[PDB]
Amino acid sequence: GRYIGPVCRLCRREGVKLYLKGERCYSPKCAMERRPYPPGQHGQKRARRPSDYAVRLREKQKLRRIYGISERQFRNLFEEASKKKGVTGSVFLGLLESRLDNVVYRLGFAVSRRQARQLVRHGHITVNGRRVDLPSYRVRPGDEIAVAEKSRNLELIRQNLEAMKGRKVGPWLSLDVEGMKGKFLRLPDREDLALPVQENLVIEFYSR
Amino acid sequence: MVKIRLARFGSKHNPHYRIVVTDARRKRDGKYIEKIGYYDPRKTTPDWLKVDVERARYWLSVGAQPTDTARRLLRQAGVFRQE
Amino acid sequence: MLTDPIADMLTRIRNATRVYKESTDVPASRFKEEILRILAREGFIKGYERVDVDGKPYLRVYLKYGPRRQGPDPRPEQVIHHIRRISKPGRRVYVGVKEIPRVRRGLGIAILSTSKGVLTDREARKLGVGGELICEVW
Amino acid sequence: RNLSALKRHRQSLKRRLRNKAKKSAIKTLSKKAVQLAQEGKAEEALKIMRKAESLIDKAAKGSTLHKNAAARRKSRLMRKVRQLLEAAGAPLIGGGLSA
Amino acid sequence: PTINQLVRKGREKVRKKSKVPALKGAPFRRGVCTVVRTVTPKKPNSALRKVAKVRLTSGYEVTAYIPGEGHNLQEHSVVLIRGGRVKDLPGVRYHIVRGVYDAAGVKDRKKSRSKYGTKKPKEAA
Amino acid sequence: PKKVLTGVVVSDKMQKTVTVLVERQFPHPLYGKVIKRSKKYLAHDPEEKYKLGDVVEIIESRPISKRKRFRVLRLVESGRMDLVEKYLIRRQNYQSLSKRGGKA
RNA sequence: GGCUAAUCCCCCAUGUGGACCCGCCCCUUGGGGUGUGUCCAAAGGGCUUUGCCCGCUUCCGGAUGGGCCCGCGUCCCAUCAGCUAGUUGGUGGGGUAAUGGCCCACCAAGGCGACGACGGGUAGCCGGUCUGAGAGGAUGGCCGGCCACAGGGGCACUGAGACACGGGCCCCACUCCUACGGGAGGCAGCAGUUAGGAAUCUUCCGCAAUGGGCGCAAGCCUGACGGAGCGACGCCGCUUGGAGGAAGAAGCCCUUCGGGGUGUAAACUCCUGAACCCGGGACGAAACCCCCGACGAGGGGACUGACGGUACCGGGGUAAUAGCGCCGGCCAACUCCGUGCCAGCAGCCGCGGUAAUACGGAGGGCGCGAGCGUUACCCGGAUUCACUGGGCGUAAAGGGCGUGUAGGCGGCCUGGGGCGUCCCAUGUGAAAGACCACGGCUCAACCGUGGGGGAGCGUGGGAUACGCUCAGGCUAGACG
Ligand SMILES: [Mg+2]
Ligand SMILES: [Mg+2]
Ligand SMILES: [Mg+2]
Ligand SMILES: [Mg+2]
Ligand SMILES: [Mg+2]
Ligand SMILES: [Mg+2]
Ligand SMILES: [Mg+2]
Ligand SMILES: [Mg+2]
Ligand SMILES: [Mg+2]
Ligand SMILES: [Mg+2]
Ligand SMILES: [Mg+2]
Ligand SMILES: [Mg+2]
Ligand SMILES: [Mg+2]
Ligand SMILES: [Mg+2]
Ligand SMILES: [Mg+2]
Ligand SMILES: [Mg+2]
Ligand SMILES: [Mg+2]
Ligand SMILES: [Mg+2]
Ligand SMILES: [Mg+2]
Ligand SMILES: [Mg+2]
Ligand SMILES: [Mg+2]
Ligand SMILES: [Mg+2]
Ligand SMILES: [Mg+2]
Ligand SMILES: [Mg+2]
Ligand SMILES: [Mg+2]
Ligand SMILES: [Mg+2]
Ligand SMILES: [Mg+2]
Ligand SMILES: [Mg+2]
Ligand SMILES: [Mg+2]
Ligand SMILES: [Mg+2]
Ligand SMILES: [Mg+2]
Ligand SMILES: [Mg+2]
Ligand SMILES: [Mg+2]
Ligand SMILES: [Mg+2]
Ligand SMILES: [Mg+2]
Ligand SMILES: [Mg+2]
Ligand SMILES: [Mg+2]
Ligand SMILES: [Mg+2]
Ligand SMILES: [Mg+2]
Ligand SMILES: [Mg+2]
Ligand SMILES: [Mg+2]
Ligand SMILES: [Mg+2]
Ligand SMILES: [Mg+2]
Ligand SMILES: [Mg+2]
Ligand SMILES: [Mg+2]
Ligand SMILES: [Zn+2]
Repeated sequence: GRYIGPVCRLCRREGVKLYLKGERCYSPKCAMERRPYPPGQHGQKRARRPSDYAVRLREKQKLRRIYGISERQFRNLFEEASKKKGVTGSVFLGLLESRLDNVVYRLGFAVSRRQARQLVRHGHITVNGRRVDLPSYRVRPGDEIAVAEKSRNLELIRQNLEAMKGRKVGPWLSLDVEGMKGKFLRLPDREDLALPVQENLVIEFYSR
Repeated sequence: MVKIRLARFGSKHNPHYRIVVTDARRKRDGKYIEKIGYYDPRKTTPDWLKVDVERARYWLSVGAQPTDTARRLLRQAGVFRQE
Repeated sequence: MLTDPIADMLTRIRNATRVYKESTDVPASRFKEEILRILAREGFIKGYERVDVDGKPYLRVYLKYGPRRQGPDPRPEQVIHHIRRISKPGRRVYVGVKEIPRVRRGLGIAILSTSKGVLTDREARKLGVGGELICEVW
Repeated sequence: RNLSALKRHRQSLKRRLRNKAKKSAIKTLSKKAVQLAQEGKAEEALKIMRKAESLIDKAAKGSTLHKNAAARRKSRLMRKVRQLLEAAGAPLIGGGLSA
Repeated sequence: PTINQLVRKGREKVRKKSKVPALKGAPFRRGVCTVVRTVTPKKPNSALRKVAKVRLTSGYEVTAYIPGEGHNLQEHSVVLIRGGRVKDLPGVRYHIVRGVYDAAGVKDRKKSRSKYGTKKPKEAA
Repeated sequence: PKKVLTGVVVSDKMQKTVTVLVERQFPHPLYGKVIKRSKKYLAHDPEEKYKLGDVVEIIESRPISKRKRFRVLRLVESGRMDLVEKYLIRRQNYQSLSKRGGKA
């Protein structure tokens, strides 16, 4: 199963600030705010010039840990993106961004991607009516992604979609805070996303 | 004796047959002579039975001999309706 | 004797241009003259002309180069950077219109010999024909 | 044990003894006819030839010879007899042969 | 070669030679210890490597290394061979597998135990 | 289509049969260079109508004998041992490169 | 030894027709027609019984399946170079459904080979599969097609078809029965046992569905099949939680004793709620059959599920498995202690003889995760057998030199052919798999439908620059 384990440490190792949590990774806490250096005993000693490998390695690690997906799945997706027409880099990002868990996270139904995963898993999320509980489900353009009628009363879902009143949403999405509905308009492009990722490096990492 | 019958092509618990013309002696899933239709027993989709009666009418005209089920489907497809 | 006259001519040209000759003779042959016409048209040579030497027919091939350069070795850039025989005796090479290679992404050319006559990969691709892949120039 | 389609072997033996006999008659008479044509004996040779033809066509009636086999027999028989008779310098005295 | 020669004689395909005749192109092979010696390294090394003569089911009597800090192999031990040279001891081309048959797994091993076949310590207890 | 072949009669040493040496060219599957290659067919000659040196056409036929599956269809050009010559010499070299040796 | 039925077998007749000999015609290997001669048919059963069903006979045609023949393709060794006497061809005959030395008698003296005969080794072949940028290399397991086999060897019988896995005969080996005379067996069918091995499952359920054999039908048979069982063996999907939570607990580790790390990690609060309980409960199954109608078309009716009470749906509901490899360079991940060329590590270089990021442990860390790592084998990196794509003065590699056979290669101009080569159209290239799209299972794996491409080969038509070939001419090569 997916990672599990201290998260605001991957942030530290990856250097960049990954938002593997909600509210907190905004508070003046998310370690990168306190000790923005890798975990462990030698976290503070000088860093040696990374090898081309290290570079490509880390970049992938980063992009991947953001969507908290395994290496297996992450890899398969990549190979698919690689096989389709059109710039692999963008395409790959598009597919990762089409995961149900991600879209639920994108619509604000969940505070973090992890939380989004659990929402989907416990059938609190619905896709065009029928409920889906596969965090890996691929949302296509046109799909309406709502909260479970039954679940619409869950304190958490209330609290969340409440804070959503006001907040905007990705130009490839549309949220109806009203009926707790959301709609997948189109595949986000690389320009739409603002990930601290150098997709060129990830593509290269798999070249080797 | 050449026949018009059903060949298993679905998958475990997901049967899908190909209405087919083949010599009676072939395996049921072996080399047939010609496919002339298909059939989804569970109607998982609107189009769960196509038949191409033109061809059926031909094989029948040459001694093809339908299975009792193959015929049921061929019939349903209007293969025998003379009107 | 000359085992392969076409290869011969391509080499005379290759050798002459490496020392920057202006002209250069190659024993006359219709086929040779055919190839040469493409070389000219394609702007690889200034042109050529039938000439007589020792009473025998040759082909003055007027070579051409780029302009003088800077720093050390101000030697001109070549117009004919590369010129190599492909189809050769004891090892012939034929391609179908759909197997005609694209030399240096089109910056270069190839010279087939089809039953529609000697053509460049493009001329050939156009008339939709293949043939003996004579040489590659670029 | 005992697979009752032991009946099959039972039957086979009887069928064998049945064909076995018909084919002997055929051979015998054929020779007989041939031998006579050889002798030059016109009438009798031909006469016998007819029985031969008959038994042959009859063997092909059931599954002891059938079609071609029988056809092959008849041709080779009428073949030899004709030739042997002509060679013997004998005039075909009625019966058989579309002379 | 000229193209004509290539047509007459052609190229010769490279043949691969095994470095582990454990016959049946097998992954492992069992046998019985015959001698359970001690062997000294070569060139620049010094130590008393633990080796063992093994009579294989494959009909081969070969020498195998016994990895680990200590073992329990006697004259008729019986064990599984897995192949793996031992740079320092020419002639030694297979390792004995600890944790299989009469070859006890290393005692006290706490790290790379998958190898050395020592079960996980019951700290979880 | 019953296969039709063209070769040279390199042998009329038999009764109603002639050996026709059919030749064929083609690119080498890997080296590409065109390579010649040949074969001898024993064509049927009922009328002993063909002589050593003829360039005949062979036609695929119903078996005539073991080894005979072609019939001489028609003569293409009479006499020309220049071809037969080759064949025979190639043969002559054989009895040589065995225990001792051949010629030049 | 005796009796007896039939759709069992035989005789006569009828000859639509068909077979054979001979003749003639058209066709062209034995195709089709035609004349005389001869020759050859059949069986009955059921009834809603003067009609309808099931079946029978001869013949032509179709459809399906198949035999045989041919071109091209199909591994290693030339430390295998000569092989052959039914051997090569012929004439007549035998045999077969049929060609054929397939077999036989006579005749001729041929046939094959370095384009590798003969011999040895290895091996079922293919669609495909794995790898690779490709060319290529490796492979033929699941599934589909073909071949071959059924303890080993040989043989035929019966049949439309067999030289017949669960038919027959003989010989051989082994096993079992025997009163010793003589008998009985063959799991390379399903499951299972045992032996060998590093290693490969249930003596399961059902005939409901699909398919098959027999039957007018009802129906019977079906270890084929549809299912279930066992094994992380593979692939796909999923869980071991989610949010908050200290400039930061304890324990453990490091320290320049100031402090640093494990770590928001935990504790802890709130939230959801796999498991598990309760309720409902399936698609797969509509035909055969019956009735109306003509036993047709069509319309109506009835019977039937192993999987399964499973999937799925609804209610309730517990914070609820984590491991394995690695951290000297290649290569992502470093410190303390122990040890002292020891014990050990090791894919390669190499590391260990008192300051070891390389040995063992610990703390920390990197990688992947119900997996992780090892061993084995294939392709890759390897342009390291080089066609794409290599080389040989000194690195491995020019033959000691020549003469010359086969073979490979071939100057300039014209013409014919159009074999190579190029072009167009057409046939073939099954299905599966591969590529794309849409679709079914909550996704995916898996599967349905559709689309696209496809080397090679067959046929028809066309082009002629180059290679070829034939014919003619030339003098620059060559020779005199
Ligand atoms: Mg792409
Ligand atoms: Mg080339
Ligand atoms: Mg019976
Ligand atoms: Mg040392
Ligand atoms: Mg280790
Ligand atoms: Mg009696
Ligand atoms: Mg009867
Ligand atoms: Mg009549
Ligand atoms: Mg009669
Ligand atoms: Mg023979
Ligand atoms: Mg040859
Ligand atoms: Mg074998
Ligand atoms: Mg490569
Ligand atoms: Mg190639
Ligand atoms: Mg039969
Ligand atoms: Mg039969
Ligand atoms: Mg039978
Ligand atoms: Mg029969
Ligand atoms: Mg039978
Ligand atoms: Mg039969
Ligand atoms: Mg029968
Ligand atoms: Mg039968
Ligand atoms: Mg028979
Ligand atoms: Mg019969
Ligand atoms: Mg049988
Ligand atoms: Mg059996
Ligand atoms: Mg059944
Ligand atoms: Mg049935
Ligand atoms: Mg938490
Ligand atoms: Mg490193
Ligand atoms: Mg010690
Ligand atoms: Mg130390
Ligand atoms: Mg190490
Ligand atoms: Mg260590
Ligand atoms: Mg998984
Ligand atoms: Mg290679
Ligand atoms: Mg090369
Ligand atoms: Mg080299
Ligand atoms: Mg040297
Ligand atoms: Mg020399
Ligand atoms: Mg020569
Ligand atoms: Mg020439
Ligand atoms: Mg041509
Ligand atoms: Mg084609
Ligand atoms: Mg879908
Ligand atoms: Zn964070």
